[PDB]
Amino acid sequence: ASLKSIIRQGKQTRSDLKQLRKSGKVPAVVYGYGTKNVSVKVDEVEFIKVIREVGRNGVIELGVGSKTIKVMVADYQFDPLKNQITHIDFLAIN
Amino acid sequence: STKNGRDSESKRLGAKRADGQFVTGGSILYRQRGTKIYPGENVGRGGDDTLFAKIDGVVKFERKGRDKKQVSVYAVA
Amino acid sequence: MKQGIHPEYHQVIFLDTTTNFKFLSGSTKTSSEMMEWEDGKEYPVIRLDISSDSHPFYTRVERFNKKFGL
Amino acid sequence: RVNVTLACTECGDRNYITTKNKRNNPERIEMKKYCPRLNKYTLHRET
Amino acid sequence: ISKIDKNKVRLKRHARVRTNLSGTAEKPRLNVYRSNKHIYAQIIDDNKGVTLAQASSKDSDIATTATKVELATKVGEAIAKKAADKGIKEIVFDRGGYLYHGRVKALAEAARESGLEF
Amino acid sequence: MLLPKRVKYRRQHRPKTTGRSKGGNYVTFGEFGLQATTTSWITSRQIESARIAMTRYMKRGGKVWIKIFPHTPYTKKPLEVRMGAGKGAVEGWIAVVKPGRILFEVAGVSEEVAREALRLASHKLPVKTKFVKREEL
Amino acid sequence: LKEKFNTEVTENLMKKFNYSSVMEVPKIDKIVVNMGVGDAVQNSKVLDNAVEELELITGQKPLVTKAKKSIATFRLREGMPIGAKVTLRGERMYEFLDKLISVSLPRVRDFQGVSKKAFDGRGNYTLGVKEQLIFPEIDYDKVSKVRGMDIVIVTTANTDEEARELLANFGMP
RNA sequence: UAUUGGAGGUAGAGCACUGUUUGGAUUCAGACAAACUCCGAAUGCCAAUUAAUUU
RNA sequence: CUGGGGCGGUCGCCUCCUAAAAGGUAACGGAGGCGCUCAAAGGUUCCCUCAGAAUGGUUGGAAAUCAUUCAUAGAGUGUAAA
RNA sequence: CUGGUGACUAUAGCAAGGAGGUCACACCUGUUCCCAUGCCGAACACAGAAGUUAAGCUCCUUAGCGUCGAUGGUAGUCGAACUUACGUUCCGCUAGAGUAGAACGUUGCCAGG
Repeated sequence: ASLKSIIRQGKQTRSDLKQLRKSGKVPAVVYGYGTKNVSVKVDEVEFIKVIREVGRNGVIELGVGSKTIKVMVADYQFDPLKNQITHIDFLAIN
Repeated sequence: STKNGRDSESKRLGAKRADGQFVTGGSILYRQRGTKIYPGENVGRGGDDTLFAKIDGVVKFERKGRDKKQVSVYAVA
Repeated sequence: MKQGIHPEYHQVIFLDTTTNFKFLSGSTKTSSEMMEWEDGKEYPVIRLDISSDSHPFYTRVERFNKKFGL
Repeated sequence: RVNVTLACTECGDRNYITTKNKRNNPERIEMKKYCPRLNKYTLHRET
Repeated sequence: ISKIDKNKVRLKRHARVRTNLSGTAEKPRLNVYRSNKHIYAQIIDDNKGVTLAQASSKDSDIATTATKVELATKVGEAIAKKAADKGIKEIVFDRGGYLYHGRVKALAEAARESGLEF
Repeated sequence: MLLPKRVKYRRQHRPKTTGRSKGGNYVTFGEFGLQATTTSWITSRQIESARIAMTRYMKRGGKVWIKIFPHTPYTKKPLEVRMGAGKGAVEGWIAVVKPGRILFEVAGVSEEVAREALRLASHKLPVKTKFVKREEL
Repeated sequence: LKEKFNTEVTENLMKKFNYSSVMEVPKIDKIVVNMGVGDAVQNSKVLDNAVEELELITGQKPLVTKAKKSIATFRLREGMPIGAKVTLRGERMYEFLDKLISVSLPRVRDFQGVSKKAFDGRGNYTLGVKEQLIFPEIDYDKVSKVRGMDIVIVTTANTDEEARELLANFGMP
């Protein structure tokens, strides 16, 4: 339950969302009650391990920016033909 | 040969005037079958569902209920 | 009730033997056999019956021995 | 199913043209319509 | 068995009549409403939706004991005069959702002789 | 041998083959499946070759799911004829598989028998395929 | 009689069901006399006679029902009047119950009456008939075809059991 | 061309309706459609300007 | 007229799809209708509201008519479709 | 506050649960009169005021069912540039579904309290 992320700026062009998925990065959003919406970019190889035996529905202390809000994977978005995660929703729990 | 060569020389239905445009007293605003659009203020319905203005003014398309709509004509000075 | 449509009726003569409950009516029309003044039970047909007295709900081996002696 | 002519009964003759089914109305039809020579509603018999 | 409400059955018989409702501020509509001992007139202009003159059967001036049809004729006479003071002379009468019979021919024949045109 | 028992129109246009599959992209009834990484028409006579082939190999282990149904008919003109005097008569029933779709399902056997039963299947098919397990995480 | 219906409320109904209001008590609302088919191919004189029965068992010209379904494979279609019905509501609807509960008792040839489980979950008997018990003024000399009526006594009850307690007065269940 | 308002059901997508379908116990999951639609673009189109540019 | 000509099929009118959310848009492309009917099946003023499913009931054609309840729209709209 | 009457894309609705009563609204009592039921004073109309808050009606909590609904990301596309591939790349516009969530109505005029 230890996954640190980065905040991505506003109005991401179509190419530069395709440039970071070429790396081990995946877009993601953070919503819920306790904090408003944030466009966040977490890493691929660190997300799978943190979710490896934390469970499909477990608590992840996601350090967004300088805070650390305990969240839960609301839904994922997958590419079955390439075997990749393309986007993740993080639901902030109170 | 076949059985399938037929069709009718069909009809130039649809909107004949535009929203916000000025129209005279007997202008045809919309040519339909049934009522996709319904008469509002100062417009009447013909015998084959034709919508026509009844006064000189400007055309307005607006919502009527859940999923209905009407036309109108106003009398801008 | 309209005028002329409905059939002709009257307080029927329900003075039968079963307590003579003549509080009914009907198109039954005949000679007024018994016309009492307590309750209208004069004309139509009814002076007795076994209806309200004994209702259907509220109303071999032996042969052998009998024939011989056993 | 035929064609019929409605002729005025006093103003004299033909004003209107109609149709009829001669199995359902075998007689001569009767209708009050506007005679424009009398300027007045009258009765019209089928010719 | 189930009972039918007599209000909803006439509130739907009325929306279908007020598709030619026109209180236009020069020829408003004269409303009516019956409860059981209660005739309620009213006059409204539909272009703006404001009441111009109201007279009911429970007012102190019309508090009497009558047949409710000899009393309804005193409810059309009341509002017919208050409409006279408002400079209104021609109205269009909507019967609510009720049959025009008994109570209402009295409320209309009483208002149609007091000068109101309709 | 598969086909719909009814149809309202048997002369239809032909399906569009560009794009990606919309439905049937994951395994949801068995443990293993056969994915398609190429576009083509599966013709309902080559779905029976591939069912019999992978069925015979397993020898009554689990069961299979045919996740594709041949729904669209296609026509053909009578051999040597000139061009254009109407449309030809129905000649077969096809489905349309785009890259992504799962074609078959197995369960109740091992991965070492599943990888081999679905390998005989894909040699009866005109698409390039691939083996997959149930997605998680 | 009818006034006994007023005493029947506090008789057992006011105490059995324990209703907190006099207005929450059962009551008989109406009764129907739906006769039957009278096959409209050769029965133009059947319903002309059967209509005389219900008109005789109750004083009201019953309305003749017209079949509204185009049932093929049968002599029926939209039109073709093939039924008769008569409604009784007021005090007359109380007479036609006492005249049945007091005349159809022994003239039924049935121990348990007509049925014990007739409550349709909505308070309606819908019993049978043999054309002899009812129509006591209709003797066995006038007509020949003996038919079975259908008296559906719709009541203001709210449960199957209440129709049993309410219909206890002059009933054999 | 910029702004603003409109009419119109296409691509996609969805099974709420008409048809077509796989597997379990009228439901719980999965699919299909030119002549299916609870939805629904990008563009084109008809007009307004008390806006720029050019003919 | 015509994937040469010919046979077969086609010629005037109406509805749908093809038709690429205005309108229009071809082929011997895919599907169906018309050449009438109604003296009320037109005008008007009042009132009314469905098919179907359970239930319980002499008929039962499982399926007539009768009653209660859930029915939003699955009925009806003379005649093809929209 | 209650009532009459309009305006609002159901955020307004279904559903279950619970309170309420002579200034009201209703059931309710009757058929002589106006009028009435293709049979029935059920409905409609009228004449009435014994009985009741049970029902309708109104009021109050509930998010089960419907309705409403972002952001982020995707499909699909206008234009451009590469290409002949069931295509790639760049830029703009951007769904549907699905989530977090909103929500058991706002509002005008009149008459009473």
